[PDB]
Amino acid sequence: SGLKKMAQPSGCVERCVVRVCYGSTVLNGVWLGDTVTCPRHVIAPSTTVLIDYDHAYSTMRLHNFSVSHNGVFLGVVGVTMHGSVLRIKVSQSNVHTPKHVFKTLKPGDSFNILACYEGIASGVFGVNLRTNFTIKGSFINGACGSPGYNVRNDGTVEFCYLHQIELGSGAHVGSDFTGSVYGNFDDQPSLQVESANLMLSDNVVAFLYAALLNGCRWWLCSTRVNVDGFNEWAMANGYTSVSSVECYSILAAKTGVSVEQLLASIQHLHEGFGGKNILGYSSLCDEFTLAEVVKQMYG
Amino acid sequence: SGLKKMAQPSGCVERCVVRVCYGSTVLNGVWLGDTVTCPRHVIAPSTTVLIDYDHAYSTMRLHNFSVSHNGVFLGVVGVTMHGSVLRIKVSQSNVHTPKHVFKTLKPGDSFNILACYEGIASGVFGVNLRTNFTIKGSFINGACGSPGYNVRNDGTVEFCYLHQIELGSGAHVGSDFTGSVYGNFDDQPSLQVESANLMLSDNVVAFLYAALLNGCRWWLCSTRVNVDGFNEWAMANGYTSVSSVECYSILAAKTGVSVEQLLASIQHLHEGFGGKNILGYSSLCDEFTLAEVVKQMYGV
Amino acid sequence: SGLKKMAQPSGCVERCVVRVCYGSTVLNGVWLGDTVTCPRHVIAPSTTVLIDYDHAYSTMRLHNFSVSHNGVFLGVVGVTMHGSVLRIKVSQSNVHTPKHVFKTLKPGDSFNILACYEGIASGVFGVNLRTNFTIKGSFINGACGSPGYNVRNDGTVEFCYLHQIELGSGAHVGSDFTGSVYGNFDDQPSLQVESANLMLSDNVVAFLYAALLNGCRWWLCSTRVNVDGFNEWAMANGYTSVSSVECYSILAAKTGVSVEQLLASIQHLHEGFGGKNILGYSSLCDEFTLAEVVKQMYG
Amino acid sequence: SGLKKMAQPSGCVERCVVRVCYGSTVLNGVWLGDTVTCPRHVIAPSTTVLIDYDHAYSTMRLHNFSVSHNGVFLGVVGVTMHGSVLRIKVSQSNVHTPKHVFKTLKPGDSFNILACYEGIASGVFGVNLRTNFTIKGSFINGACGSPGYNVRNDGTVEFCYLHQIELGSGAHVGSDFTGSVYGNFDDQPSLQVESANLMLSDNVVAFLYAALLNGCRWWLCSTRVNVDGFNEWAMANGYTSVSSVECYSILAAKTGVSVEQLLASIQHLHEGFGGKNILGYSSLCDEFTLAEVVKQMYGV
Amino acid sequence: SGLKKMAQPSGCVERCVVRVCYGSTVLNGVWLGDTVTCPRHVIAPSTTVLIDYDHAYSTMRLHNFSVSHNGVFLGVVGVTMHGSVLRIKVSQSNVHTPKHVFKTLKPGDSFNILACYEGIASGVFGVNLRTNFTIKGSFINGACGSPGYNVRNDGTVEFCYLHQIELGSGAHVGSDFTGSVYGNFDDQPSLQVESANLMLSDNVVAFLYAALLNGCRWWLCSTRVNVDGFNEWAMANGYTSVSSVECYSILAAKTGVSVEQLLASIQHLHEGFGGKNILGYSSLCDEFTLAEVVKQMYG
Amino acid sequence: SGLKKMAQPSGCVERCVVRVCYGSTVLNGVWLGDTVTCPRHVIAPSTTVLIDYDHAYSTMRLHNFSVSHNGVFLGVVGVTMHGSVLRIKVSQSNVHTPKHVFKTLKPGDSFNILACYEGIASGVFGVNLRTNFTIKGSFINGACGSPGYNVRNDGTVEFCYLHQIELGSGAHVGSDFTGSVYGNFDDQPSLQVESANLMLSDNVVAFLYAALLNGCRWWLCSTRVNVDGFNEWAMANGYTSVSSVECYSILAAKTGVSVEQLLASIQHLHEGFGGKNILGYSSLCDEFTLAEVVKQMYG
Ligand SMILES: *[C@](O)(C(=O)NCc1ccccc1)[C@H](C[C@@H]1CCNC1=O)NC(=O)OC(C)(C)C
Ligand SMILES: *[C@](O)(C(=O)NCc1ccccc1)[C@H](C[C@@H]1CCNC1=O)NC(=O)OC(C)(C)C
Ligand SMILES: *[C@](O)(C(=O)NCc1ccccc1)[C@H](C[C@@H]1CCNC1=O)NC(=O)OC(C)(C)C
Ligand SMILES: *[C@](O)(C(=O)NCc1ccccc1)[C@H](C[C@@H]1CCNC1=O)NC(=O)OC(C)(C)C
Ligand SMILES: *[C@](O)(C(=O)NCc1ccccc1)[C@H](C[C@@H]1CCNC1=O)NC(=O)OC(C)(C)C
Ligand SMILES: *[C@](O)(C(=O)NCc1ccccc1)[C@H](C[C@@H]1CCNC1=O)NC(=O)OC(C)(C)C
Repeated sequence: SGLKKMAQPSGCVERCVVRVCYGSTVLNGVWLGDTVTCPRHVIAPSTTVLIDYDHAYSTMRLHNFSVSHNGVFLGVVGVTMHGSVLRIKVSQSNVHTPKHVFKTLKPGDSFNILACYEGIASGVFGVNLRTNFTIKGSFINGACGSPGYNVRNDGTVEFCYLHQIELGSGAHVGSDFTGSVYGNFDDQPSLQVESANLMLSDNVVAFLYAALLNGCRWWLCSTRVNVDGFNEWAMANGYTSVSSVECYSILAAKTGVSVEQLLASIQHLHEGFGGKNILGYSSLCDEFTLAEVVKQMYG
Repeated sequence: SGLKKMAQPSGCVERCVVRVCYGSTVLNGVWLGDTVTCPRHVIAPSTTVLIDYDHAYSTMRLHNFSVSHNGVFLGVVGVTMHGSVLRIKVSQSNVHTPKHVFKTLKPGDSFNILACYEGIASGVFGVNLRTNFTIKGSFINGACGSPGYNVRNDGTVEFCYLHQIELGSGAHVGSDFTGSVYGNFDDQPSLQVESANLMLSDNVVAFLYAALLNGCRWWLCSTRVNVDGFNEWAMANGYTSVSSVECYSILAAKTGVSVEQLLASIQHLHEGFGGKNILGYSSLCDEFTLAEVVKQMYGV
Repeated sequence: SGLKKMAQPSGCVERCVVRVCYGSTVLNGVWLGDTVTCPRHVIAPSTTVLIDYDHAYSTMRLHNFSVSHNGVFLGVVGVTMHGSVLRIKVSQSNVHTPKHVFKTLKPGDSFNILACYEGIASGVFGVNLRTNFTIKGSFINGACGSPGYNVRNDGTVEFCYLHQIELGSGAHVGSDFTGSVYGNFDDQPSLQVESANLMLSDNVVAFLYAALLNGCRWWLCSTRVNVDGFNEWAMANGYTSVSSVECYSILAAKTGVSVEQLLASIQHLHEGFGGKNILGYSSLCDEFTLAEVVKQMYG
Repeated sequence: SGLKKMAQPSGCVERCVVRVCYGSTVLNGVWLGDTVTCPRHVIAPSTTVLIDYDHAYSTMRLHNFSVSHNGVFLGVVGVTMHGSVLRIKVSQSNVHTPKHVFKTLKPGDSFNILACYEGIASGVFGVNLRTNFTIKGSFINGACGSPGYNVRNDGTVEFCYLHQIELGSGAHVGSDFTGSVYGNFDDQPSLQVESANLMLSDNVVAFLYAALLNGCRWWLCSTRVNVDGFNEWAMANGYTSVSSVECYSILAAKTGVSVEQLLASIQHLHEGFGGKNILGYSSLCDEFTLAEVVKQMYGV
Repeated sequence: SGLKKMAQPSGCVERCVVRVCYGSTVLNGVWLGDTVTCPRHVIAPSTTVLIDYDHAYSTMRLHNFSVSHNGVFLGVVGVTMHGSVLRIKVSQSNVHTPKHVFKTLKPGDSFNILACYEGIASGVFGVNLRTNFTIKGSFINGACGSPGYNVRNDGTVEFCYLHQIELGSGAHVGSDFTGSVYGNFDDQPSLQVESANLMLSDNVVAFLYAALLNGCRWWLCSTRVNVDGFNEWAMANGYTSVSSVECYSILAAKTGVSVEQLLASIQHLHEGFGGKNILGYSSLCDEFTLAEVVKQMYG
Repeated sequence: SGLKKMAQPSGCVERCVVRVCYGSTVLNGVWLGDTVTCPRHVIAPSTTVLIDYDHAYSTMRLHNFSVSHNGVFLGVVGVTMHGSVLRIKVSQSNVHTPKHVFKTLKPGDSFNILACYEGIASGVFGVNLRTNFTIKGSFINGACGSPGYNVRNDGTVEFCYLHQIELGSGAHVGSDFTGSVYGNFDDQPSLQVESANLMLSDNVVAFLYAALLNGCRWWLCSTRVNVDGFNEWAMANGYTSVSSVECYSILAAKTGVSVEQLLASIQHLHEGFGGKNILGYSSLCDEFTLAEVVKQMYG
């Protein structure tokens, strides 16, 4: 038993992480086959003033790149630019390239971040793409290029994020591997401001089912609210809508509690726990998806 | 910026994980050199009734073991018993053995757990050894033998935990690699009970410093309390003592806030946050050590 | 066990109730010694238009009064006017006059109303003087003059109310037996408007102690709030201040719960019960005083 | 205007209350003519273990009774036992005996309780006989024998209840004056259990009419449900059936709202009031009968 | 020290008991999630004549059910029939539902009965399922539906019995939660007769070990008998076979007495104690399992 | 039918048990309101040598206590000493505190023990206080502080025992909640020895009535002995006196057998059963009170 926000194992991805240097700027990239993807601001002349990327790419020279994996140098043969990333073609193919795919995340998807500095993984953690297209991570100077990923049941890695920016709020933004920045933020120093985050209602429901199944039941109200009424309340109170109730049928059956009862319980619990807790959390938790709760409780 | 509970990368440890089967019991072990360490209850005839380990070891037959790494079988040469673990000698040396050490944790030490099932890592997360010698993890049937570890700045892996049991409370207990069970729990089905979980005051201080440095400062009260007064309060309110204030001198200097101000702020915040939060946490957080906060805020 | 809003027994007061008629207006009065007290608007010429009481009293004639007790006529000898009541001197002294006193209620005092029509008691109920100097009763045309009372432990009746008016809101106002109208309302048809009622915090505390002592404990929060903080919250949320915590020391000792914990629990519970109940009440109850809870639980 | 749960005046009944003592057991009785009715467990040797009433009556001695009214002793002449009560014949006839009748209540009937201790009335309150033959009163040790009553329009007192016990739930049970216990509970210490308390739908309808007539109308939905559909819903949701709609014709006419609209409104309101209230009640109220609402709104 | 037949604590089960009424028949049921399990004879038209259950279920009407807990209504949505039980789907989910599973007992398993009347727990005691598929309990009219259970170390309740009948011998029979009656007895008034009970030899061995460990050793013979010989004797003398001697290894080691010596001692003690006793018992005791003895001596 | 030694259900008590640690000594305590009662030997420096309790209490330091429930901290505010118990005033009030009272048992009273270890209930069983002020329980190291209790019909818990010691005989002694040790034993390691137990004659009579009512009548003699004669015999043969015959009136009436016949039957049965049994017991049983037999036969 227990519920803990965890990352999927990082080995297959650590083998793809490299150090990318242009001039005196250092950040990370990801080496899959004979291509290294990294953020394009590695060739920026400054990163404090507004950047003409067209100019920086046109005047870029290959002899200024140095790309290495655990100190072993890779030979750069060429570079193309795709939105906010570079694809650096190199001589050597990564023999530890895992079976993989590129995937673009949607709000509410969970994934894993491998935080890297100078080409070396430092830390690994699970996170959710928020409704405002940011994440709440922990990154300092040098982290750009840290990858995000999921690993499917068949062993296939979905590469889905590369760290790009920290907004003024402290919230974090990346791009996918096509170079689209999540939420169309700009990979520029700017005064951009994210929308206010919405609590992910589907996760909050999953979490309350997990609480029931771990014998924590004090918070359960005996009121019912239907989907359309919860969704109206949600808009007013900083919560997403809830997805089809059929998703939860296995857990509804195992607990004998319907989604509608949990929705009403959320409405009440939003006002405060009154000093009590739920699986140790002193307020509602949207950190875990349905899939994560099910995987952690049952495999 | 930001503060997030992370694990150290798991690759060097995933290469040491194996599936250990005895009879029809399956769990995990850790393959370093030509030795696989695993929990000794893999040879128990039943995990429901009290176990005679002497009898289980005396009647043990090697031909009942099967040990594999990513489906490749390993040849079992012999087995010794050390407290709550077995050391299974095998023919093949793990060529991916990292440079390593065995280390025994102390309350308040942070470490990483690689949760495993059937010899295959499933997830990885950071955790703290609590005052009562347990951790709060997430483990289900099959997790026994999941390792815990730290990686030093030089690349050296400290192997420090092997998962052994879940207490009736839900709290988790392991052994070190010498087979000592943390907190002297028993690797037996029983009704054994942990002592009280105390909030780790050193971590709470670290965390509030992290909050200040991420511009979260609403909670800061303008009272001071000294160490000895906080420590007396702590005993009565479910908190450890705090270690010498000069530990925090770098962060005191960078924020302009003294530990004594934070201690007072803890006393206030103990009563509840009201509606508000600190780095998203709706109550005080003892999940981060000083070292972790420093590493996440500044590096090295 | 149980907690029920009750009245003190009405016999000693029913023996003092009389029918007072002037002209064609009938209402009730209270016969103590050789005096009957009743509301002065019994001599009003209309009660729909504004009343000159000075004129109505000056032109009043004794031969227009008829005063009776269970159909037995009383001889009227004279009438004086004191604020909003008349004191009608009669020949016969009420031989069933109980030992009594006049007392003026303060907000938060509980008392009993004997609702009367044509000199005859119809109903009896307990009520509280609210912070806005009204009560919430049930009275129709004819009820004026219904008395309110308390009975002390020694058998002494405190006469403390005589029904006078229903405000536009439906809230009820009376006078004491000196003729002062509670809250200085006017005994006239008017557009007067009471202040908004404050929930009586002292009673809410008493009630939660009663809930603890009847084994109802689900609502108890493990937060504490001190007096001064509760009092600030109260002002903002429609509640009185709380009186000295020492009042509750017996019940604090018997339950092991301090007032401060109950104050915090009130703050939480104000937001809604979430479909649960406390001694059958689906929201906080200020209907019972400390004295009433103690008397009903222990004698 | 307004609606408040009231008792009928208690004077004519207070004059019939007496203190009944047998041995060292004290409770209340009711003195009508030359007979005092009281609960038969006054002669029980112990209220802790199962009671042999046959034995207690056979070994009873008259000289152990003492009966008084406001401290004036009454002479005990004899005692018979009728179900769960005694009829104690006394020398003096109660000169304040009101004109009266004995009546047995049915579920849903309202009545009044005069709570008494040691022969002295302490409080008075209105109450309803529930579907499970209990009431919710407030009684402590010494209340047994407290009477319940109604007073007809002609002045005739119906004596209908004598308090006998508190069940483990806290619910209260009495007998009528013939000694039948309501709901056939036993006047024995036991673990006996009431059936489910059902909301009295007729009263709930009355109450909503009262709300409309006091200008409280926010809750009124513009759906209709007929009797047979409401009655099916009721069974599933903890409500009685509703009696024929024409009972409410006067109030339907005065408000312009039909019963069917109220039935639908009940179905909606069952789900919760939200923040709001109805005549101050934060949930549906079945405390008032049709007759009570009519009497409080219009008289006679 | 000492040895006493105990029950596992009953709190987690107590709050799952409810009162189930059909017509004028009242018994108990068990409320887990939004389902109440109870014996199907609650819908029997008469407990004196043979019952056509198929007919009684087909003609059953929902409006005849009344389900409550301590006077609180619980609404019936539907009913299915599974062997000798009904599953009553109900409106509210039991908020005190423990983590649980259903398990079917085997002869020799110990468990706990929570004896209940009208939905209320009265008593709790440990008991063994006998070789003849009965138990020896204490149940009177109203006990039907009393549950039996075990509690695992993690707090998980195994629900394993529901009381169904008393045979003409006074022996007691229940079903599991699937509706299978233990021993295929019939949930009908009948003249069915259980096989003769066999003494549980494994428990008798455990009991003698407990006696040794409590310093009671007067009975110990210097005979040895092996498993195969004891098992042959057992058949002839009203005893089960004995399990492997290895089961007893901890206790054999701690006492220095082998199973084989205890088996012989059973054969001798079978003939009578000669007025002496063992832990106060005047004849051999099969009430305690090995697990119980081990838990009580070492825990 | 049947007769089985039962415990009253343990839920209301279970949630009052806590783990109390001083130094390295761990035992149980009972948490009611904001007070934890536990045996004072938790502060003993050594359980092998004579203990100066006055000194141990005077030198006791609060910082050495650690009080928890299932790992949840509970803070110590202060400690007083009352006979053989400590009253530990604590920071939190037990929200699961039942309605309760303290009661001191008399010899022959039945009650329930909730056997506990490290703050956790393990077992529950019914037991009698013997004439020698001991009980025969089953307790090992760690059981100290296990509570004993009775539950009245209204749900009110009578707390009446706290486990303190095991005598050299194996017999068990506790204190009440005031700190008086039953029988004035000492809460010290010692060579104290209980008086010889007297068979509880009142219970033996109850037991024979239960046997009659379960159709077991082979033992019934056609001798009568009156109270005074039985009482004289009892003194000589290890039995208490018997109470008034009137106590048994219900059961005398239902069986048609008088107490006097049972008293004689006890005198005969004292000599041995001759290989027969009564409700399965091979000798006379004083385990059940009259109240228990009546509850189990009629309820
Ligand atoms: C990022 O570009 C980065 O990590 N760059 C390498 C680097 C090396 C030394 C010193 C500074 C930067 C950077 C990461 C941010 C900064 C702090 N936390 C973060 O997540 N992004 C960045 O600078 O964004 C723009 C678009 C302004 C270049
Ligand atoms: C542990 O031994 C384990 O994971 N065993 C393998 C297994 C496989 C299938 C079914 C059951 C067990 C176990 C881990 C627990 C279970 C729930 N969460 C955990 O952390 N511990 C365990 O069984 O230990 C003792 C000492 C009781 C054998
Ligand atoms: C009140 O004066 C009263 O009861 N008067 C006698 C009466 C007889 C017949 C018809 C009307 C009145 C009256 C009571 C009010 C009205 C309804 N509910 C009440 O509480 N008060 C009253 O009229 O107030 C003023 C000051 C306007 C006279
Ligand atoms: C009731 O008999 C009673 O009031 N008895 C007098 C008394 C005096 C002192 C101490 C105890 C009892 C009693 C009333 C109950 C108690 C709590 N609330 C009530 O309504 N009922 C009662 O005892 O009935 C039986 C049948 C058990 C004797
Ligand atoms: C069981 O049906 C029961 O408890 N029923 C409630 C009941 C009892 C009497 C009259 C109406 C309703 C009952 C339990 C038995 C009775 C005596 N001791 C027991 O264990 N079962 C029962 O009578 O069995 C059949 C199958 C015949 C209905
Ligand atoms: C009781 O003190 C106890 O349970 N203590 C916890 C403990 C046990 C052993 C070592 C350290 C701490 C104990 C209960 C006895 C022991 C065996 N069976 C029992 O009932 N009491 C005890 O040992 O008594 C004295 C008064 C000598 C301390």
